[PDB]
Amino acid sequence: MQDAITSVINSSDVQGKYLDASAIQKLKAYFATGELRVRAATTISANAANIVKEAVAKSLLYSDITRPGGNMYTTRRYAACIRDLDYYLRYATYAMLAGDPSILDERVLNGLKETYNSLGVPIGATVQAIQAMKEVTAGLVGADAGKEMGIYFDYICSGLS
Amino acid sequence: MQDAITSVINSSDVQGKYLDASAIQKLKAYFATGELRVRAATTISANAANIVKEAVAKSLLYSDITRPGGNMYTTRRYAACIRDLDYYLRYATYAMLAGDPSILDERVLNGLKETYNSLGVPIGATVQAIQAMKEVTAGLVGADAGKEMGIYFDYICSGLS
Amino acid sequence: MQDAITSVINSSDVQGKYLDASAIQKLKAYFATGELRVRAATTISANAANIVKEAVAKSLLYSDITRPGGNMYTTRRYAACIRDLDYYLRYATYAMLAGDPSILDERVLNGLKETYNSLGVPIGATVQAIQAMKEVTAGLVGADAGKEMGIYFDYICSGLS
Amino acid sequence: MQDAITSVINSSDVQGKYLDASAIQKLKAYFATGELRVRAATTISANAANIVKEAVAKSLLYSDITRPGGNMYTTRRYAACIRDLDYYLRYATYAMLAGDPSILDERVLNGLKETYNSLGVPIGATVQAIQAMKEVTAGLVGADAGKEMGIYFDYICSGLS
Amino acid sequence: TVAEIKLENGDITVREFIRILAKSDVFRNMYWTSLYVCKAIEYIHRRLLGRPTYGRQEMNSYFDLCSKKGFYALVDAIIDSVEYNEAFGEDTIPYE
Amino acid sequence: SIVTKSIVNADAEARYLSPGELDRIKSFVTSGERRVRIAETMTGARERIIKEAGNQLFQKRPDVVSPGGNAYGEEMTATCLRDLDYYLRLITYGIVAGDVTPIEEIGVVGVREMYKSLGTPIEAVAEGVRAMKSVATSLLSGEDAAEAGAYFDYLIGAMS
Amino acid sequence: SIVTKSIVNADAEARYLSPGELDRIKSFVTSGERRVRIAETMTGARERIIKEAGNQLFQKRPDVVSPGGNAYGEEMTATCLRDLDYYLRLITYGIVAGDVTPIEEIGVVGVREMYKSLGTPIEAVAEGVRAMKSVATSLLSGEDAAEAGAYFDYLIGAMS
Amino acid sequence: SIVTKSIVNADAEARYLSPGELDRIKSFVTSGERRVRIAETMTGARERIIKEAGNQLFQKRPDVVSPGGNAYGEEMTATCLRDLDYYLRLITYGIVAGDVTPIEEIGVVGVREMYKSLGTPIEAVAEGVRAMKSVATSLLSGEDAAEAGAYFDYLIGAMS
Amino acid sequence: SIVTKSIVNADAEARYLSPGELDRIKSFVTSGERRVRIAETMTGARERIIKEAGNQLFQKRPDVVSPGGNAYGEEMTATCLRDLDYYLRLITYGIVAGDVTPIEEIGVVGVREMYKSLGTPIEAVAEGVRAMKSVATSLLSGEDAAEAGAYFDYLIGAMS
Amino acid sequence: SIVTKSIVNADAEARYLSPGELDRIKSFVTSGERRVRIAETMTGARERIIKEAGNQLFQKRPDVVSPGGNAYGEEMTATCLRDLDYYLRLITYGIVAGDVTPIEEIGVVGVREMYKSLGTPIEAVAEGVRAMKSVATSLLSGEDAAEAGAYFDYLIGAMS
Amino acid sequence: RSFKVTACVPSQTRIRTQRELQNTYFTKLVPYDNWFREQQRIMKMGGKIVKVELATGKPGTNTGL
Ligand SMILES: *[C@H](C)[C@H]1/C(=C/c2[nH]c(/C=C3N=C(/C=C4\NC(=O)C(CC)=C4C)C(C)=C\3CCC(=O)O)c(CCC(=O)O)c2C)NC(=O)[C@@H]1C
Ligand SMILES: *[C@H](C)[C@H]1/C(=C/c2[nH]c(/C=C3N=C(/C=C4\NC(=O)C(CC)=C4C)C(C)=C\3CCC(=O)O)c(CCC(=O)O)c2C)NC(=O)[C@@H]1C
Ligand SMILES: CCC1=C(C)/C(=C/C2=NC(=C\c3[nH]c(/C=C4\NC(=O)[C@H](C)[C@H]4CC)c(C)c3CCC(=O)O)/C(CCC(=O)O)=C2C)NC1=O
Ligand SMILES: CCC1=C(C)/C(=C/C2=NC(=C\c3[nH]c(/C=C4\NC(=O)[C@H](C)[C@H]4CC)c(C)c3CCC(=O)O)/C(CCC(=O)O)=C2C)NC1=O
Ligand SMILES: CCC1=C(C)/C(=C/C2=NC(=C\c3[nH]c(/C=C4\NC(=O)[C@H](C)[C@H]4CC)c(C)c3CCC(=O)O)/C(CCC(=O)O)=C2C)NC1=O
Ligand SMILES: CCC1=C(C)/C(=C/C2=NC(=C\c3[nH]c(/C=C4\NC(=O)[C@H](C)[C@H]4CC)c(C)c3CCC(=O)O)/C(CCC(=O)O)=C2C)NC1=O
Ligand SMILES: CCC1=C(C)/C(=C/C2=NC(=C\c3[nH]c(/C=C4\NC(=O)[C@H](C)[C@H]4CC)c(C)c3CCC(=O)O)/C(CCC(=O)O)=C2C)NC1=O
Ligand SMILES: CCC1=C(C)/C(=C/C2=NC(=C\c3[nH]c(/C=C4\NC(=O)[C@H](C)[C@H]4CC)c(C)c3CCC(=O)O)/C(CCC(=O)O)=C2C)NC1=O
Ligand SMILES: CCC1=C(C)/C(=C/C2=NC(=C\c3[nH]c(/C=C4\NC(=O)[C@H](C)[C@H]4CC)c(C)c3CCC(=O)O)/C(CCC(=O)O)=C2C)NC1=O
Ligand SMILES: CCC1=C(C)/C(=C/C2=NC(=C\c3[nH]c(/C=C4\NC(=O)[C@H](C)[C@H]4CC)c(C)c3CCC(=O)O)/C(CCC(=O)O)=C2C)NC1=O
Repeated sequence: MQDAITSVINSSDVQGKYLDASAIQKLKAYFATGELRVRAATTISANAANIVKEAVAKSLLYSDITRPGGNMYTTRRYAACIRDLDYYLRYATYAMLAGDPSILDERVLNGLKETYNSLGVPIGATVQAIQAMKEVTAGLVGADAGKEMGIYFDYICSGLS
Repeated sequence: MQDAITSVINSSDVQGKYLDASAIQKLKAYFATGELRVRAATTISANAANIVKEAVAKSLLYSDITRPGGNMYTTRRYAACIRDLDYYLRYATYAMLAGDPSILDERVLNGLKETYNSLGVPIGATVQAIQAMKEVTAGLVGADAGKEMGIYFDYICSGLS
Repeated sequence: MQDAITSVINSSDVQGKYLDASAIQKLKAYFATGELRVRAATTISANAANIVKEAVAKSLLYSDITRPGGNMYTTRRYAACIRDLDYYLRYATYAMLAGDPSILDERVLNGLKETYNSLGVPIGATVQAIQAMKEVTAGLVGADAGKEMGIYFDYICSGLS
Repeated sequence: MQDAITSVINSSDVQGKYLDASAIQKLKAYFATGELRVRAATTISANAANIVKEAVAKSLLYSDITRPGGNMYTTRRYAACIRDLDYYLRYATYAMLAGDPSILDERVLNGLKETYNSLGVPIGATVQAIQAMKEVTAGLVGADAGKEMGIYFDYICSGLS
Repeated sequence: TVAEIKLENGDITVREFIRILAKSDVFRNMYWTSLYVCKAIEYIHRRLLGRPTYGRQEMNSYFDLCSKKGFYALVDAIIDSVEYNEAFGEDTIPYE
Repeated sequence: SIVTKSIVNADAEARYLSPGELDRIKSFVTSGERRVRIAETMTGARERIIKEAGNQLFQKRPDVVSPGGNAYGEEMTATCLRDLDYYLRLITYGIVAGDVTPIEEIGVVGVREMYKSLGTPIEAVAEGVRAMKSVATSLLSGEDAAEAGAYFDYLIGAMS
Repeated sequence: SIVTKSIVNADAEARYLSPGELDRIKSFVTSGERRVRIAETMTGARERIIKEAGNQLFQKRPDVVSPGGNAYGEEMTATCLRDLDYYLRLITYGIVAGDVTPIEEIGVVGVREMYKSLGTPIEAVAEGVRAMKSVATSLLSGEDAAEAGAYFDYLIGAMS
Repeated sequence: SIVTKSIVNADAEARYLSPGELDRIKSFVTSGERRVRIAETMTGARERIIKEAGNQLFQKRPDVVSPGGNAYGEEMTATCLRDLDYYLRLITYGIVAGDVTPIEEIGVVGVREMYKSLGTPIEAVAEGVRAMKSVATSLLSGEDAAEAGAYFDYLIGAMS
Repeated sequence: SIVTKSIVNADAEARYLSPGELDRIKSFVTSGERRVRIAETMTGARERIIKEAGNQLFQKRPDVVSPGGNAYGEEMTATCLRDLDYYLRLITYGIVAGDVTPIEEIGVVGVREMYKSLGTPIEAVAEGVRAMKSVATSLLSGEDAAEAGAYFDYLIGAMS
Repeated sequence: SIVTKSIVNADAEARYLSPGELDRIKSFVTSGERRVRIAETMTGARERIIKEAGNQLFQKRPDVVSPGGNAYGEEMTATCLRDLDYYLRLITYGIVAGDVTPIEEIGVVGVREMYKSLGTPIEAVAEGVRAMKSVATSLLSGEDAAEAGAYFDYLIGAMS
Repeated sequence: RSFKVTACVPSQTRIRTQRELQNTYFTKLVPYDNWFREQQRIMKMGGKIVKVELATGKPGTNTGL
C-alpha cells in the first residue's frame, strides 16, 4: 500500500526518531524522479485501450489459444482475457506512481497461482503476454521511463511464476 | 456451547442410562458453590472496564510493546489490544458461571492461535498479560473464587500456548 | 410490550415525583393477583393446541361457512386461520401476565382492522369465535381468572369490530 | 445532491440554452466566494463537537426539558439530540462548499419534517437551537463567513418550521 | 411465521424479511453461538451478501461492531450497506 | 440449563450478564436440592410409570394396537415403549437441568419429520405423555407437581 | 421488568413462555412483598445517601472541586449531586421492576455521549456511584444488599 | 501520502487517475523543498514547543496537575509531555507526505475506545493541540501557517 | 392453466412468449376437447369411484374405521368420503386446465398444518388418493390415463 | 463535479472533509475561471462546428442521408444536426463541471435503448460525434485538448 | 417500536426491464432502532420520503420502549 514516501516515514516512525537528513535524501531521490513518473502515468492512461489491443496481437492472436481447443476461444472467455490483462496495466501504473511494488504484493498477487489454476488459465501465456505488453509500453513511454515501468512489469511475472 | 450440568447430562445421555449417583454427586458440587459464583460474576462485571486498566499497567504499559516498534505502539492498534482483553475477561466470566471451559474452546480458542500467528501478535506477551490479569481479579473477588476464576484464565493461556 | 409494572414506573418518573405511596398499592395489587396468573398461564399452554381443537368444533366446524362458497373454504385459508386464532390466544396470555393490554396494540392490533376488510374475512365470525373461547378457558383456570382473561378477550373484540 | 456549478448547468439545461452571460456572471460569482468557503470549512470541522456542546448551552440546558416532563431525560433521547445537532453541522458544511440549499433538501429536509411531528418532539425547540448554533458559529469563523453559514442554517430553520 | 406473514401481507419488504429472519434464535444458534467469532463474522457475510469477506479493513470494521454492539448489529450492518442494497435490491433473495 | 439460555441471550448483545438474569441463577441453585430429589424418585419408579401409563393409553387410544396401525404385535409395542422410556428419561434431565432446553434438543426438533418418516401418528404419543404425567403427578408430592408436572407440560405442548 | 423480558424472549421462540421462566415470575411475585422495603428505605435516606456519597467521591477524586473540572463552583456542584440523585432515582424504579429495563432506557443507552458532550469524565461519575453503593449497602440489611448490591453494581460496569 | 489517497480513491472508482488529480501530484513533487523547510523548523524547536504548550495546556486546564486527577510528579506529567512529543512528531509526518493519511493510520482511527480506558480526558488532549497549533504557527511563516495549521485542526476533529 | 403457467414463466425474465411455447398452447387448444371427455368420465362415474376406493383404503388400512382412530362408522367415515371427494373434484379442475395449480391452490398449500390440527393421518389420505387413482386409470382408457396420469401422481407426492 | 464527488464520498464514511480533499476543492474553485473560457471557446464557434461535422459525417457515411435512411429530407436532416447541437451543449457542461457527471445524468445513460428504438445507428452517431472531436481540438489550444478531449473521448466509448 | 414509512425512489442509473413496481413504493414498517441507518439509505439514493407513521405505541413514553 505504501510508496517511496510512506516507506521512509514508516521506517523512520518505527525507530521513534523524527525525519532526519539521511531519510530526507531518500525523499529527494524520489522527488527528483517524481516528474518523470507523472508524464509516464499520463500517457499510459490515454492509451489503456490500445496497449492491450496491440499486445494481444503481438503474442496471443492467431495461435492455438485463440483457436478452439485453446482457452480464449469463446467470446465470454475472450473479453475476460482483455479484462484479466487490463488490471496488469492499471496496477502497474499505480506502482510506477508509487515507487514501490507494495501494491503489487497486495492486490494483484494473491490468488494468482490459485485463481488461474482453478480456471483453466495457462500461466505461460500470461507471462508471454506481459513482456509482449512491456515492449509496446516502453516503446510508447520512452527509454528512461520504460525501465522504471519495466521493474513493475517484471515484478508481476516473477511473482506470477 | 456446553455447561457443567449439560456435560454431566450429556455424559449420561450418550451412555443412555439414567442419572447415576456419581453424576448426582457431580451435580451437588456444582450447586454447593453455585451461590459463590453468582456473587462472583457481578463483582467482575462491575469492574470489567476497570480490571483491564489495572492489568495492562501491571505488565504491558511503560514496556517495550507500547514503545516504537511494538504491537501497541500505534495507538489505534493498541485500541485493539484493550478490546482483545475485553473478550478474555468477558468469556472467562461466562465460563465461570458455566462451570466448563467449553465456552472458551469452540468460541474463543478455536481460531485464536491462527489469528495471532497470521499477524505477528506476540503470544508470549499475551500470556504475560493474562497471567498478570489473573492476580487482579483474584484480588477483587477474594481468594475463594480466585481459585475458580484462575482455572479458566489458565485454560485461556494453555490453549493459546 | 410493557406491563402494568412498567406503566406505573412510566407514570411516576415523568412528573418529577419519586416512588410514592400511591404507586405501591398499584404494585401490591399486581403482587396479590400475580400468583393467580402463573396458575393461569401454565394451564393455557397445556391446552394451547386444544383450545383450537374446540375453536373450530364449537362455532366453525360443521357450519355453512366451511361449505364451498364461504370464506373458510380452502386449505390455504383454513390453516392460515388456525394460526391467526392461535396467535390471538398466545398474545392474550402475555397480557394475562402483563396486567396490561399494552402488548396487544403493538403486535396484534397494529394492522388487523384493514387486513380483514381487504382480505374478505368476516368480522362477525371472529368475534363469534374469540368470545366463544372465553368460556372454555373459564372451565380451565377457574371462575375469577377467566373474567380477567375476558378483559383482554373483549379488548380484542373491541379492537377488531 | 447537486452543487452550485451543476445547478447553474441544470438551470441552463432545463431552460434550454448554452452557458449564457447571465450564468457566467453567476458562475464567476461562485468562484470568488469559494475561497473563503474552504477556510471556514476547516475551522468548523475542527470545533464540531465544541460548537454543539455550546449551542446546547445557550438554550436547552436549564429549561422545561431538564425538569421532568419533556424530551430529554431518557439518555437515548438526549444522545440522539446531540447526534441530530451534530448532523446539522455536517450537512450545512456540506452545503457551504456546494453553494446551494438543494443538497440540504435531498439529504435532510424531506424526511425530517414528518418524523418530528410524529415523534412528538418540538420543532420550536429545534429551530431555537439552530438559531443558537448560528450565533456561536459566526463568532468562530468570523462574521463574513458567518453570513455564508447563516444562509444554510436558515434553510434548515425555515424548512423545519 | 410471524416474520413470514408480514411479508405475505406486504407490510414488510424482502430486505426487512431477511433481517427479521437472521435475527431469530434458530439462526443465532446455528451460525453464531456454535462457531468461532471471526468464523461467524465470515459465514453470515457469506450467506447474506453472497460473497466472502473482502480483506482485512473490511473485516476489522465488522469485528469491532460485534465487540461493542453485539450480533444483532452485525447482521444489521451487512444488510444496510451499499453493496447489499445496490447490488441485490430491496426485493430480491440474495444469491452467491 | 439455566445458564444456557442466559449465557447465549447476553452474549448476542456482547454485554456482561444483567443482574436480573443473576436472579435466575440464584433463583435455583437454592432449588437444586429440591430439583434433585424429584428426579431420583422419578427414576426410582421408572418401571411402574411405563407399565401403567403405557397400559391405559391403549384403553384411551386402542387404534395403534389394532391391525393396520403401526404397533401391531408385541415386537413393535415394546419398540413403542422405548420412546416412552426415552421421554421419561428426557423429563428427568430437564428437571435437573432446570428449564426447557435439554429435552428440546435431544427429543423434540425432528419429531415431525422423524415420525412422518416412520409413518407413526404424531398425535398419539402426545396422548401418552398426558397419561405419563397422570401417573407421575399421581405418585409424587403436591408441591413438586406444580414444578415437575410443568416440565411434562412442555413436551406435551410442543408435540401435538 | 422481569415480566417484560420473559415475554419478549418467548415471542422470539414463537412459543409460550417456558416453565423454567415461570418459576421466576412466581419467584418474583412472592418476592414482590420483599422488594418494597428497599424502595421505601431509599425515600428516607435520599437526602442522606447523596450528601454523604458526594464527599466520599470528592475525597476520592478531588479533581472535580479544583477550578477547571466540570463541577467547579456552588452552581456547578449542584448537578454533581443532582445527577447522582437522578441515579438514585433509577434504582428504585428497577428494584421493584426486578431488573434493568428502566435502568437502560432512562440511564445507560447514550451515557457515553452526553458526558463527553458535557465534558464530564464518566470514570468520575462511576466512582461516586460506586461510592454511593457502598453506603446504601451498609444502610440496608445483609440479605437486602446481597441481591440489591448485585443490582447496584450493574450501573458502574454499564457506565464505565 | 498524496500518492496513496490518489490511488485508493481511484481504485474504488476502478479507473485510471484522471488529469484532474495528476496536476496536484505534479505540483506536489516540484514543491518538495518547501515542506522540508517546514519540517526542519518544526523539529528543530521541539523543546521550544512542548515546554511552552505544556504551560498553556495547564493554564487552560489546571485540573490535570492539581491533586486528584491524572498527571503527577515528574513522571506522570512527563508522559503527558511524551504524548505531545508524539503528536508533534506525528504532525510533521503528514506535512512531508502532503496528506493526512500517515497521521490517519497511526492516530486518527480509534482513541475514543482507548483514552477512556486510560482515564485521561479526551478533550484535554485536544486543548493541548491548540496550544501546539498557536506555538508552531507563530514560529512558522505567514503563508505556511495556513498549510501547517491545516493539519493541526485535523487532530482536533479526531478527539473532539 | 397452461396459458397461465406460460406467461409467468416468461414474465419472470421479462420476455415475450417463445414460439416453441405457443406450440404447447396451440396443441392445448386442439386437444382441449379431449380433456373435457376425460373430466366427464370422472364426474359421471363418481359414485362408483369413491365408495369403492375408500373401501380399498379401509381394507388396506383397517386402522381408520376402528375407534381411537380418526374415523368412526356413522358419519366420520362418511365425512372422510367427502374429504376424499374434494380431491377428485380438484383433479377434474386440474385436467381441464392442463395444469397442476388448480390442485395446488385449493388443496395442497396448507394441508399439513390443517390435518395436524384436525387429527387425521395425512399419509392415509395419500394412500387413499393412491387407491383412488389406481382405479381411475383403469376407468377411461390406457391412452388418456397417461397424460391425466401426470396429474394423478402429484397429489400423492404433496402429502408426504 | 469534484465538489459533488468529494462530499458524497465523505458523507458515506460519516466524516468531515479531509485536508487533502479540501485543497483539491480549493484548487478546483480557483481554476474555475480557466475552465469557463474553454467552454466559451466552443459556444462562441458552435455554428461552425455543427456545419463542418455535418459535412464530415455524411461524407464518411452516406446511407443515413440517402433515401430510406433515417435522415432523408430537409427536415429529417435538420434533426440529426440538432441532435449534434445537443452534444455541444452537453460537452460544454462537462468542461465547466470538470467531470462527466452532467454527461451521465443528461446525455449518455439511455442511448443504447433510444436509438435502437428510433432506428438510427449508434455507430452513425459515434462517428459524427468523433468528427466533432477533430473540428474542436483544432480550434482549442494545446494543453486543453487533452482536458476537453477527455470529455469527447468519454462520449465515444460510451456511445459505441 | 415500528414506524410506517412510504417511500418513492426512482432508478438512478439503470433501466430495469423487469417490472420493479415494488422497488419504487416501499411502504414498509421499520423498527425504531434501525430506522435511521435505513432512512439515510433512501436519502442517499435520491428517494422521496412521503409519510412516516407511528404504528406502535405512544411517543414520550420513556420506559418500555
Ligand atoms: C492486546 C493486549 C494484545 C494484542 C492485541 C491485538 N490484537 C490485534 C488484532 C486482532 N485481535 C483479534 C481477536 C479475537 N478474535 C476472535 O475471534 C476472538 C475470540 C472472541 C478474539 C479475542 C482479531 C480478529 C484481530 C485482527 C483483525 C484486525 O484486522 O483487526 C491487534 C492488531 C494487530 C495489527 O497489526 O493490526 C493487536 C495489537 N497484541 C498485543 O501485542 C497484545 C499482547
Ligand atoms: C498529556 C498531555 C495527556 C495525558 C497523557 C498520558 N498518557 C498516558 C499513557 C499513554 N498514552 C498513550 C498514547 C500514545 N502512545 C502512542 O504511542 C501514541 C501515538 C504515537 C499515542 C497517542 C499510551 C499507549 C499510554 C499507555 C502506556 C504509555 O504511556 O505508552 C499517561 C499515563 C496514564 C497512566 O495511568 O499511567 C498520561 C498521564 N493524560 C493527560 O491527562 C493529559 C491530557
Ligand atoms: C486483480 C484482481 C483480480 C484477479 C486476479 C482476477 C482474475 C480472474 N481471471 C479470470 C478469468 C479468465 N481469465 C482468463 C485468462 C486469460 N486470457 C487469456 O487468454 C490469457 C491466457 C489469460 C490472461 C492474459 C480466462 C481465459 C478466464 C475465465 C472466465 C470465465 O470462465 O468465466 C476470472 C474469472 C472471471 C470472473 O470473474 O468470472 C478472474 C476472477 N480478476 C481480478 O479482478
Ligand atoms: C399476531 C397477530 C396477528 C393476527 C391475529 C393476524 C391475522 C392474519 N390473518 C390473515 C389471513 C386470513 N385470516 C382468515 C381468518 C378467518 N377465517 C375464517 O374462517 C374466520 C373468519 C377467521 C378465523 C380466525 C382467512 C381465511 C385468511 C386468509 C385469506 C385467504 O384465504 O386468502 C393474514 C393475511 C396473511 C395470510 O394469512 O395469508 C394476517 C396477517 N396476523 C397477525 O400478525
Ligand atoms: C434521570 C436521567 C438523567 C440523566 C442520565 C441526566 C444527565 C444530565 N446531566 C446533566 C448535567 C450535569 N450533570 C452534572 C453531574 C456531574 N458532573 C460532575 O462533574 C459530577 C462529578 C457529576 C456527577 C457524578 C453536572 C455538574 C451537570 C451540568 C453540567 C454543566 O452545567 O456544564 C444534564 C444537562 C442539564 C439537565 O437538564 O439536567 C443532563 C441531561 N439527566 C437526567 O435527568
Ligand atoms: C440527516 C438528516 C436527518 C435528521 C435531521 C434526523 C433526525 C432524527 N431525530 C431522531 C430522534 C430524536 N431527536 C430528538 C431531538 C431533540 N431533542 C430536543 O429536545 C431538541 C428539540 C432536539 C435536538 C436537540 C428527540 C427527543 C428524539 C427521540 C424521539 C424519538 O424517540 O422518536 C431520530 C430517530 C433516531 C435517530 O436519532 O437516528 C431521527 C431519525 N434523521 C436524519 O436522517
Ligand atoms: C431421542 C428421541 C428419540 C425417540 C423418543 C425415539 C424412538 C424410536 N422409535 C422407534 C420406532 C417406533 N416407535 C414407535 C412408537 C409409537 N408409535 C405409536 O403409534 C405410538 C404413538 C408410539 C409408542 C406408543 C413405533 C410404532 C415404531 C416402529 C415404526 C415402524 O415399525 O415402522 C425407533 C427405531 C427402533 C429401535 O431403534 O428400536 C426409535 C429409535 N427415537 C429417537 O431418536
Ligand atoms: C379441496 C380443499 C379442501 C380440503 C381437502 C378440505 C378438507 C376438510 N376435511 C375435513 C374433515 C375430516 N376429514 C376426515 C378425513 C379422514 N379421517 C380419516 O380417518 C381418513 C384417514 C381421512 C380421509 C380419508 C374426518 C374424520 C373429518 C372430520 C373431522 C372432525 O369432524 O373432527 C373438514 C372439516 C369438515 C368439513 O367441512 O368437511 C374440511 C374442511 N376442505 C377443503 O376446502
Ligand atoms: C440531450 C439528450 C437528447 C438526445 C440524445 C435526444 C435524441 C432524440 N433524437 C430524436 C430524433 C432524431 N434524431 C435524429 C438524429 C440523428 N439521426 C440521424 O440519422 C443522424 C445520423 C443522427 C444524429 C447524429 C433525427 C434524424 C431524428 C428524427 C427521426 C424521426 O423523427 O423519425 C428524438 C425524437 C424527436 C426530438 O428530437 O424531440 C429524440 C428525443 N434528445 C435529447 O434530448
Ligand atoms: C408493470 C406496471 C408498471 C409500469 C408501467 C411502471 C413504470 C415506471 N415508469 C417509471 C418512470 C418513467 N415513466 C415515464 C413515462 C413516460 N414518459 C412520457 O413522457 C410519457 C408521458 C410516459 C410513457 C408514454 C418517464 C419519463 C419516467 C422517468 C421519470 C421517473 O423517474 O419517474 C418508473 C420509475 C423508475 C424508472 O424507470 O427509472 C416506473 C417504476 N411501473 C410499474 O410497476
